[PDB]
Amino acid sequence: PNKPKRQTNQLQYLLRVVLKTLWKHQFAWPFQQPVDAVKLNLPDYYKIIKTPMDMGTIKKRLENNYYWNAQECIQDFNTMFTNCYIYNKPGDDIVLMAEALEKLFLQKINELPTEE
Ligand SMILES: COc1cc(C)cc2c(=O)cc[nH]c12
Repeated sequence: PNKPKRQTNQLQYLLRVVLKTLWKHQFAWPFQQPVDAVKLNLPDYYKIIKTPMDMGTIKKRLENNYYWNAQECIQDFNTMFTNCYIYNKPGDDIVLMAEALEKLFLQKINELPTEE
């Protein structure tokens, strides 16, 4: 008894607060922009990494209403941190960074709205 909508307020939140909150983070630098796997010297990054994901690509999918619901934006956020876990063994600064961005991103989603 309900037609699916593009859940824009959670996605809004994920864009407005989360995205920007992450974006601005001490640890957001490799996520704001997409890693040049040549730049950080990552010969197997686009090899190992499932789908190298950045707050940029994510801010894209959010503000371009590509996301149908926040959880995809979240899973891209999770993806973002998980690629960092995928490549960099858990305990690497970038994972640790992602890990601090997780508790920050997930901070927001811990407070993620529900559509009226
Ligand atoms: C963009 O996030 C990163 C990914 C990888 C694979 C390595 C590093 C790194 O060696 C230092 C900072 N960030 C990294």
